[PDB]
Amino acid sequence: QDSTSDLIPAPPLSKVPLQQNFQDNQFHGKWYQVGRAGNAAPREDKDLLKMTAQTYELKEDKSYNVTAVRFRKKMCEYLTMTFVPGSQPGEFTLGNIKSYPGLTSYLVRVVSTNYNQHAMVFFKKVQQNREYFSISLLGRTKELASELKENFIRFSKSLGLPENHIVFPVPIDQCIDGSA
Ligand SMILES: [Y+3]
Repeated sequence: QDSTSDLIPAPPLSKVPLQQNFQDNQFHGKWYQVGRAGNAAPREDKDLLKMTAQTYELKEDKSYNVTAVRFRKKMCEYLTMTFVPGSQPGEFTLGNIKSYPGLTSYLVRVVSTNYNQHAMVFFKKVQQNREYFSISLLGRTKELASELKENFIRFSKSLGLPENHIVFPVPIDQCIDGSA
């Protein structure tokens, strides 16, 4: 007993650049997820199209405590995960993976960034032995130059993803900034 799935395969990592000479101190702080792409099934619930935000807090041990917030079903929802430096600067694994049920593999790779406007970051993970990947386009503001968005689309297609697996969330006020 169980289940079936059909997923676009994760690309070979030779298709996924790594930011040269990654600077963890320059990367820390608040980012908006201005574009999202991945092999997971796109979801209908229109409320999910709202932009979310993340905070990368660099710790003394060089790990980040990463907090995301989204405005969902009238609530601010918060999720904090720990990113441990991986094999190469700009890569990370997941701290305390035993406490994520059904999650057996997790990898983060920063593809490119100029640290004070934008970033693209690649994620790959195995959740109930299905392989997912995603890419995020991060902005220091909630809006990004069109060319950055066009670059993000082309890079996502190059990894085998079609347009319908690529989205630009709608900016919002609730939760991701907070209060006047
Ligand atoms: Y996410």
